[PDB]
Amino acid sequence: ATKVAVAGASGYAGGEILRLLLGHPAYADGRLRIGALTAATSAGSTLGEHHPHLTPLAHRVVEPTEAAVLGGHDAVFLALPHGHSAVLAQQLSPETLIIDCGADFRLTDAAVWERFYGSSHAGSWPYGLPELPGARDQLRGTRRIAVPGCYPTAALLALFPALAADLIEPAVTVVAVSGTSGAGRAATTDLLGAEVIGSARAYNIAGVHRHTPEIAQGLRAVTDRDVSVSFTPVLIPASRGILATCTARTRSPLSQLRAAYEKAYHAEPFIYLMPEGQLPRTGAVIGSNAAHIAVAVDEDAQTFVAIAAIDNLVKGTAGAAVQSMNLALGWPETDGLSVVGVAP
Amino acid sequence: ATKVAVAGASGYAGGEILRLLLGHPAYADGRLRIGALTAATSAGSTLGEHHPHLTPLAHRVVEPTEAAVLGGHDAVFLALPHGHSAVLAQQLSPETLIIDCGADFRLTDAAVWERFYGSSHAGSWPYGLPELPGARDQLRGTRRIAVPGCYPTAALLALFPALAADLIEPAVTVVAVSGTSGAGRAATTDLLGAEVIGSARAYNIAGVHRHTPEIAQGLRAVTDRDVSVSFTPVLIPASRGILATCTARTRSPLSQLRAAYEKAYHAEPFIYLMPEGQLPRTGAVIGSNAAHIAVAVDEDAQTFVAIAAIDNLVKGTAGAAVQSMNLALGWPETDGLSVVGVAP
Amino acid sequence: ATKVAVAGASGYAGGEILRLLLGHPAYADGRLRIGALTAATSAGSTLGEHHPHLTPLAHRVVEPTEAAVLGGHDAVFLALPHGHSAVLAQQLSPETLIIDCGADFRLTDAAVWERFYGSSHAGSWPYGLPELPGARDQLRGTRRIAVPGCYPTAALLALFPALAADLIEPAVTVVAVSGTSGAGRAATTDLLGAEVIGSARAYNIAGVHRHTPEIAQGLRAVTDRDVSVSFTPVLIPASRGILATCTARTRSPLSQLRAAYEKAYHAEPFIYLMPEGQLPRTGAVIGSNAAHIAVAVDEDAQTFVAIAAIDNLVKGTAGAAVQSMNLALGWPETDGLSVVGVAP
Amino acid sequence: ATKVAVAGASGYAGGEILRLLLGHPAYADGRLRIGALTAATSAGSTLGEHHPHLTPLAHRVVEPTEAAVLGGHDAVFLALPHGHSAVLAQQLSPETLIIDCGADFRLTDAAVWERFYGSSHAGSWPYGLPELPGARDQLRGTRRIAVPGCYPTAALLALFPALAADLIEPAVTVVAVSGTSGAGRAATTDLLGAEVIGSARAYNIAGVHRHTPEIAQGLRAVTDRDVSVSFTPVLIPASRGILATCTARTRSPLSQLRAAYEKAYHAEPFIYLMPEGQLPRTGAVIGSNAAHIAVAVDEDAQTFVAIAAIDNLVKGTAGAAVQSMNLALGWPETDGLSVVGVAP
Ligand SMILES: O=C(O)C1c2ccccc2Oc2ccccc21
Ligand SMILES: O=C(O)C1c2ccccc2Oc2ccccc21
Ligand SMILES: O=C(O)C1c2ccccc2Oc2ccccc21
Ligand SMILES: O=C(O)C1c2ccccc2Oc2ccccc21
Repeated sequence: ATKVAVAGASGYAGGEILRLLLGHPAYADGRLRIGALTAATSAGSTLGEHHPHLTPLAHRVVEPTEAAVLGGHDAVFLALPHGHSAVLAQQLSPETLIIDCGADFRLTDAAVWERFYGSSHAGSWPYGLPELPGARDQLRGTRRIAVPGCYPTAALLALFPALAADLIEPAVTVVAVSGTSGAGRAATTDLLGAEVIGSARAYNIAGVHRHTPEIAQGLRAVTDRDVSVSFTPVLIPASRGILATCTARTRSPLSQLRAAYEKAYHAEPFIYLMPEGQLPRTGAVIGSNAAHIAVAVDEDAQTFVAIAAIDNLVKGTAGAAVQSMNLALGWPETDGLSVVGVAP
Repeated sequence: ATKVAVAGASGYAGGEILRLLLGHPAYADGRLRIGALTAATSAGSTLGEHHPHLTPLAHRVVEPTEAAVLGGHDAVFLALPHGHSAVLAQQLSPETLIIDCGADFRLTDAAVWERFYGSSHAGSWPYGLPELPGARDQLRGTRRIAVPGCYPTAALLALFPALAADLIEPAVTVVAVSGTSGAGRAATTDLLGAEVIGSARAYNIAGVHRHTPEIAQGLRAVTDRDVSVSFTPVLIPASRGILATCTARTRSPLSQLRAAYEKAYHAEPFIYLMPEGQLPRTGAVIGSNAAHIAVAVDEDAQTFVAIAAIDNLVKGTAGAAVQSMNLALGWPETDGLSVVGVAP
Repeated sequence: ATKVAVAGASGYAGGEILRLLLGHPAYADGRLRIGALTAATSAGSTLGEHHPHLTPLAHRVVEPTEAAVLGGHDAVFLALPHGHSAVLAQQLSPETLIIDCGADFRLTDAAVWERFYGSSHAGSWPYGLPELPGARDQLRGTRRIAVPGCYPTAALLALFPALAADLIEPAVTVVAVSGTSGAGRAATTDLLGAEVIGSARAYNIAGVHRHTPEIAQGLRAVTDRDVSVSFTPVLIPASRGILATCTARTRSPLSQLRAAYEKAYHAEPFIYLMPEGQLPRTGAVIGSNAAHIAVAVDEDAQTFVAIAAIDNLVKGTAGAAVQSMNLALGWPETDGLSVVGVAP
Repeated sequence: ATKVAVAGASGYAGGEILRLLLGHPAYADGRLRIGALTAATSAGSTLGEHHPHLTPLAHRVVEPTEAAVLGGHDAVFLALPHGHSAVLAQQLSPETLIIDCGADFRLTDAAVWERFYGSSHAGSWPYGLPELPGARDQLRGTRRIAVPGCYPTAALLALFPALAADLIEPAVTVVAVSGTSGAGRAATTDLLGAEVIGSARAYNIAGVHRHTPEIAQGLRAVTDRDVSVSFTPVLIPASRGILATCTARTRSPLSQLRAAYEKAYHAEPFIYLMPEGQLPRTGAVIGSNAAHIAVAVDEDAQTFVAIAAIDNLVKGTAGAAVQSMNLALGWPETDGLSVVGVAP
């Protein structure tokens, strides 16, 4: 049996991990058990006060996020996508399966880390994006998982097959729209409903967003050419969803680009290549662990266009974490993870 | 095995029935098969062109809605919440399980039917709201189910325990907000995104809405008093969800009303009574078959207040249909029906 | 000339007052001048950092909210709809025209005030709802204005003509949906976009909302019958707008009720009575100072239904303040206040 | 006095033209009169049945769109952004001021027109984007105006100063999010509220969108180089607003690019260059004729980034039409056109 703790249970990523665990077949047959649920504030409150959608766990008392509380759990989700978990991870029993939703163990270049995060690089753990070349093998039986960022998940799935096949130039452009749950649950004026509803805005533009080097790192793993990444995130008035529009120069026939996506994804159950003449929409993947992808060539502009839609909280965060957890535990990789969206 | 057809498969209710069937344990172990998917238009198209979220069924070819196509199935969902199924249903065998999402077999008073629907009364089938007193008995082993309207589902769950215990007056007021998927998929200018987004409006007010007599009928069934119903629906800029605010005069203490709701709902798997101090929200029930209910007493106004939140497409439509299906077939009532919402 | 200060300039009400002042004909011809803009935090920031829509004032430096900063202004808007301005108002020069967006000077019953607000009653100032009987005369040349709450504005406009004519019973029910800007700009988890989008919820139900006695007070001014108010507010995923559904028992002919609304509003430029067969929508009044009102009778339920739509930030807050300011200064009452909404 | 007709009055662009005319100073002092309001359907209905926000015109009777009805007016708005006005415009006098919101007279290359629109090229009229180099000269005293498309307006304001100064490469990438009112009022299933709310999707990708050659044409006019345009539009769940993210390779320093934008826009009343450290948002420009623009350089990616926010219905359509009208008639260009957004 695997007893699971969720640190940061009261945030959006933590609530979504718990939603997926409650629906997981190992929860139903007793193999997966939900233990301590912790938060940095509001210890002593009940979970229902934070996540009224999780009624089977409503009565659970939130505990402080402390190593002692997290002891005795075979797996610990560090559900702080915008936090720094290196210090807490060091405090846990090292045989624990530690699944970090944050960034501390994602990057593999210490100088890049220090430039973008302002601290000493902690190192890296197996990246929880099983569809990326070579990634699945590193996750089988791992006791450490670095969950990818939500935007890099969409951009890498959209772009890596074309670049791996050397069919596009290695200077890529990504403009990705995101619902606001990706910002997490910390209350700020700029994330208030009145501000977000009816409005769209780019933010952290022109290379300052910390997911820029994460996209570059994933792409550099499938090519030896010099990769550059122009990444612009755009907040839109939705709660969930990322639609990444990804471009690069190309002079390759569309059919050869489509063949590269076929080769990458034909046997990947969470990656859906759109039928000819269809394009992804985030509405179709909400609540699912799926990515819907379409590709095209703008011949006049000599530009490849790849569109990818994911649910930022599922395939971009908690679904990635659970998918990687399945691989870590030797369980069927698709367990608990639907490809069917909740639409409209 | 139970071979199931879905007529009206390309509409919202039909797509949500299919989502639930795809996740149903009887589909997973082969006891339930998804057969013919039909529509009144676009026969020959594929389901993926209508429901991109249902990728496991994307290649299914939509067939014409005809009694011949629907014969040879053990169960038939008539997934036309705004259609009139009487003529088609009369062509199907009494032994075929028919689950009608439309209104034709909901009402038990022919004169009321004629007044509000302007046609001859087709009859009455067991009402697919298993939590109503006596309803579960009528559904077990039925081959006929009339699924309730979405607004009546919310209003009846909010009000029937108080009224059945004679703890409120039988003159009730319901003001219910709803997302736009309740209107179905028929394109009209009043339901365009640009019109609906950022706007709220009441419609079909002051007793002309056809769900008014349906609420009255369900409430009359739990009391011996003349029931009157003031029902105002309000369209809001959401795709799913109904939040029903329901009021009635009372002279009874809150403690007695609370006890009546506990007694009615403590063992009901889909009905969640909010802990004291918490109130329902539609976000918490989206994608689930749950209803979240809270009750209160306005002492100064001598008024009972009951709030109910449901997903209009699940507990208000397709989830009720599948729940009643489970009962009709002798399967565990909760099969395929989660109480956990997809939030935020 | 009238030099105007706005205290609380960085909140939503303060930003909307400034929007209306910038468009006011007295600003254009030099008679109205915009002076100090203050806030409790962020003094030294520029206004553009808080209200990027107010580009003509973007460079203004926010000053601390202090009596000394507000001196030398002929009119001071206390744009703190959820604050308590009695202490600051006492510090201003008493000949100043003081326009309080908060509640401290709205209520006329000290015991009611203490019950709902937990403090000693400060008194009352002329209520800034000029269409209410007797209200306009108290605002002409006043140096004090208590701006109404947003929900009472909608409910009182919907209900007072029927009650004044004694055509409905004095026990009224109000269920009002509101966009989230009415909560103000203080960051809380429950007002975050991810939480608000796609969700609706009632709050402060069963008589605990402080606008309940404000509605009762306005209605008691048009009748000597004992008034009771059941008031339920519902948050919906819009930034602006209140749609109030208001009911009461009646046995009066609809035509007599319509005549009462005609008598009240035929000469009121901001009150639009819907043509027969039309119903209000908040989308149609956004950005305008208008209220759109329809009335009906549910004969089966013996219930009067009145629907009122306003923009909560204009007719429900800042437009009420500017309308009352015009009356205070002896300026045309409609100056700077459009009846045309910004739709879709 | 200038008697104005609006053909297509019942659509979104027509309603927004009428909103602006109602607030125009020439309407207030009688120099502009609103004459015939026409549509291709529902002649005989009243305007209030189409545009409930335009209550001062609610009683106007919609007339058939015919050259006879439109004659006898000094100015005619053809408010059909997706219509083809060539045949109707050829029936009107050269001395009548015609302002076409549609595309028929925008393009200057007949072969490009035939390729993208599949019809004979009707000709070219002065392009209604007064801020483009040389455009104001062409509009003064014209009797013919082709209003720009909404996406080209945003992309050209974002990009032309950099390209005209030869500070970026002439291969540009535009990814622009838009609210749904840009689609007009024609009811289709893909534009239903339930579909659009909570979803984002790219459409008409990889060079098939008809605004691609329009962007290319406007950019070609400021440079001597071959221009290529990769343009991806993305529909988001808002009613109004376009946020264009525009990129191009560059070797020029940020200081030089910033200076070029200051030089181009410092005296342009509707173009607001964001203070350093601020970025545009569509919420800040809704209901205004303003464009908010920020520029940046991604040094690692050697990429220039320009962000532009407009209201698609004002600066992208009806505001551009009225602005160009003012120029054609010799009225102050800013008459009736505020730069202040209606936010939140
Ligand atoms: O961009 C990010 O890294 C992340 C985010 C992700 C998706 C959408 C919005 C969003 O905003 C914030 C705000 C604070 C901290 C992190 C984020
Ligand atoms: O009210 C209804 O009966 C139903 C509906 C339900 C929820 C939300 C909107 C809505 O609108 C329409 C429109 C056409 C036909 C039926 C409906
Ligand atoms: O209800 C209110 O009095 C007011 C409010 C008005 C409209 C919409 C939401 C809303 O929520 C809050 C939250 C905090 C303080 C005041 C409010
Ligand atoms: O893209 C366009 O040309 C235009 C449009 C503009 C903004 C947003 C959506 C939108 O969709 C449609 C649909 C039909 C016809 C034109 C459009």
